[PDB]
Formats: sequence, C-alpha cells, structure tokens
Amino acid sequence: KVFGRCELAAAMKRHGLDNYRGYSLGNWVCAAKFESNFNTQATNRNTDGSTDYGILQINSRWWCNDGRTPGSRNLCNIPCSALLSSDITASVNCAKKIVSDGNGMNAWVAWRNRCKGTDVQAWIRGCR
Repeated sequence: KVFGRCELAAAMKRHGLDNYRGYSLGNWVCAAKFESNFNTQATNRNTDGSTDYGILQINSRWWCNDGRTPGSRNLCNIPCSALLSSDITASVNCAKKIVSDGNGMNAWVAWRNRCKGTDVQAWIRGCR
C-alpha cells in the first residue's frame, strides 16, 4: 500500500508514535517519506548481505529474520515479511524497540540526513 501523507500520520498517531521517546509525529512521517516514499512494500539490499524492509526500512542484521542473513539477530522476534503488510502494526512495534535501544532515531540514516534539525511539523500540516 502507498499511503497518503495525512492518512499515514493518523495511522501512526493511533499506534502511539506521536511523542514516543520524545519524537513528535512529524519526525516519523518525514522518516517514512524518505525511507520508503510511503510504500509498505519497499525493499532494499545492503552491501553486507542484509536487507531493509517496509515503510521504515527495518534491517535483517539485528531486528527480523529473513532466512538469508547468516549470524544475524532477530530482536523484534518476527519474520521480515510481516514488515511489508498494509497493516503497519508490526513495523510500528519493532520501531519502538529500535528507538529505545540508546541511539534514538539516528538508527535511520534518512532521518538523520533529511529530517533532523528541519521543520518536521510541516509534514502533518493540513491534516485532521
């Protein structure tokens, strides 16, 4: 599914992301925009053999099992395919564990480079 901007904002808010660990809703929408272009089916292969999955591009090296990343961890205890669903619940729940591990939203490269220190509020402007 390819979400609309305001559609995704409302979905994320319902799942408890607004101000989670101090990060306003605009941050999560901005991250999703530049990680996946609001597409739940986005996948991207990394140089080390791992793969990033879903709306927030979660990595198979640490967080999910895809059966093809030798010596990796499955800290969110899920198959990586569950992160590609039209239902964002699994992506949201795993993201909460990632952002709580000490490094905050710096775990997402696109957030660090394109959202951090910017007017992230603009991403939820006009939405109900």
